[PDB]
Amino acid sequence: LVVIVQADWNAPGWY
Repeated sequence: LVVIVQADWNAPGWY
């Protein structure tokens, strides 16, 4: 949901 670290559910980052 953030932008750093791989990519979360909706955003291009976990952190």
